[PDB]
Amino acid sequence: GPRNCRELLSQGATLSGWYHLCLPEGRALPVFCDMDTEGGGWLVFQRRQDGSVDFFRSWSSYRAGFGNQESEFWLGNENLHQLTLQGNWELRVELEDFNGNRTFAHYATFRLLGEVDHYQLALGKFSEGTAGDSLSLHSGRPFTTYDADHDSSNSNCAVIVHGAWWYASCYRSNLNGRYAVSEAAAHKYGIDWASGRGVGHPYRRVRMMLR
Amino acid sequence: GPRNCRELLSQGATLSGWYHLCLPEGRALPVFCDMDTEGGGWLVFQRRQDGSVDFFRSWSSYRAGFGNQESEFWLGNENLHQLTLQGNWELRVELEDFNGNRTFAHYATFRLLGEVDHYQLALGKFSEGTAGDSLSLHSGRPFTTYDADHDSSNSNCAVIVHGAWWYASCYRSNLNGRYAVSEAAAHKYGIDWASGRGVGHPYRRVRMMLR
Amino acid sequence: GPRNCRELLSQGATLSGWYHLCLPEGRALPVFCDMDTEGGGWLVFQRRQDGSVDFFRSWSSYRAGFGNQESEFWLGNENLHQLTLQGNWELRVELEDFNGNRTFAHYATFRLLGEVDHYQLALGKFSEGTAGDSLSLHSGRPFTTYDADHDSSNSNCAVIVHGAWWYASCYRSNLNGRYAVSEAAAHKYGIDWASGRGVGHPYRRVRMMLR
Ligand SMILES: [Ca+2]
Ligand SMILES: [Ca+2]
Ligand SMILES: [Ca+2]
Repeated sequence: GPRNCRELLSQGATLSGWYHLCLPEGRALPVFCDMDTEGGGWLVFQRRQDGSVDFFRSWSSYRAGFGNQESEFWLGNENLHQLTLQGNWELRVELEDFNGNRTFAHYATFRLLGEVDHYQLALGKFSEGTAGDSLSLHSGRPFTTYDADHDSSNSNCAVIVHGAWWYASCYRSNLNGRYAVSEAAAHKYGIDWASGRGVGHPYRRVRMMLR
Repeated sequence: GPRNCRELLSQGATLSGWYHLCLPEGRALPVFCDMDTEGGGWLVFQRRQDGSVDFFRSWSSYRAGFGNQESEFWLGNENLHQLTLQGNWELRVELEDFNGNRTFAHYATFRLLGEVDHYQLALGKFSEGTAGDSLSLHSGRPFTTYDADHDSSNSNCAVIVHGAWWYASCYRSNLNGRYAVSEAAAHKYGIDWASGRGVGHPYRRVRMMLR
Repeated sequence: GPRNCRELLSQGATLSGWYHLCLPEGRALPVFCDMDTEGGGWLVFQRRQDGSVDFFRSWSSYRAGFGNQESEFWLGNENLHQLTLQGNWELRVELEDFNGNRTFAHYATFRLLGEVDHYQLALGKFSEGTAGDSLSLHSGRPFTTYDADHDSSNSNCAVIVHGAWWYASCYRSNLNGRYAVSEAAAHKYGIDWASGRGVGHPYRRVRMMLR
């Protein structure tokens, strides 16, 4: 089958939805392709919109992916590593506050290193975005989870901020953070983007996507 | 190798959802099959429900289709043309107002001619429906978008009414029109069925279905 | 094709949703796999919520399955019989009252006999469950619908209680029973589990699943 969402689109798959990709190692993977936004051809690998899915999960869970196709999910670190082995994939982050105001952030490339290197983030340069840049700090850093502490803190940031991310100590972004249904409900550390609304001021809806 | 939704149902696909058809041309086509309404086997080729998708699109977009399997879409004029080359597909239109009342219109056949003929509508007679007949006028007319005006107006109906359709000068129905959440938000030209709620009094939800 | 949901999970299908299984007879079957609950790998064959789907159906409807991938459904007695002829399927029932209290029941095995045997329930022992046992009484009984009365009563239990089930002199469980949006607007007989909330006190959400 197809290697990515751009190729599905070219062959006339014009509706956003769940499609199979054939990974380089010859394995099939269900992914959500956004065929509509910004030209289309985006592979959505993370999505937050209602708090129905628990994102405070272990190393194996984040490695393999988890969640619901109808709602919230993380595609999986190993899938992201395999997809990003070859090709150049731009990252688009989409964020929406409780007022429906949408902001964005675009990076030239996105790649994850392998499990041996703790799925370390290799991020390209920030090109444009109304949300601003809150991911560059995390470039070069290992992913850490509650049961796999690899950060640069003398504590475990996954536990501290209740998430999983390429933590330093701890973050400028935490998009896999704990869901809050409004503001009054907001956590001390939530689904935050520092240079957008700042730490402790979360978003209602989030997507991360590659093309 | 299934060619439509009734075929799928015959083979035991009894739950409404997204399936793949195979076009006579050798292309796989995700479609929504309604497997219950009036015996089931309906291919839904247009849906509106929340205003999340922009429907003011070019000739090319409408030709190839656009939208979101999870929400609102147009399956695409070339797809509809290829589906309807042979066989005779009945058309059912479903309409839901802001109160939640549902009305309907049924036509004996629905077929689109090729792109060479501007995806001209060929429509059978209205048979019955509580919505009334607001499509007959459009039978025998070419499709029109903002960048390809084939209508019977001195101006471009698609631009005037902000939609795409088999426009005359301009319409009795406009189901690809601009979304409105209420009818306080209603545009002068919206998602309209003239014999139902009238021009300028839109519907919250719409589907167009063949079989 | 894969034989069950745990085999899919095993192969990297970690997001809950609709996958195809391939039955002994080679017939591909769309099913919902829950890839999370109790470690994931559950095939959900029944789901109630909202009440958008009519569950008062014929023998042949229950045989074939009906409903909506998006919402409520019954997968099909014939499907279940086919799945369940090669063995070891634990049953898990999930119940949710009108505020959001979830209850459960587990049975070691679940199997449906063929049509000639009226899709008779063959149920293993009740292992544990906060909802208590309400299905042990229906084990060994034939399925019945309004147009096929096989029950242990001088009356027609499917019509009397407005559902379809392996009724005895009717039920200790009535999960395919009529939907109540609230109590307030409950039913003498509804989506009930006697050892739980009890007859006349329905649930809002329900799933029946196999692993
Ligand atoms: Ca640390
Ligand atoms: Ca004109
Ligand atoms: Ca009887």
